[PDB]
Amino acid sequence: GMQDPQQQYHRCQRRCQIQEQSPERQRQCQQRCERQYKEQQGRE
Repeated sequence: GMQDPQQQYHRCQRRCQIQEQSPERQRQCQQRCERQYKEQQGRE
């Protein structure tokens, strides 16, 4: 249900690499992973 953190990290990047074709998408995925990553684990 909760799923492990390492799965979450791959999720933000997966979308990021697939849509990396467009520059704007890179910004949205980087922002999504940046915020999502912190939510996954604020520490480090």
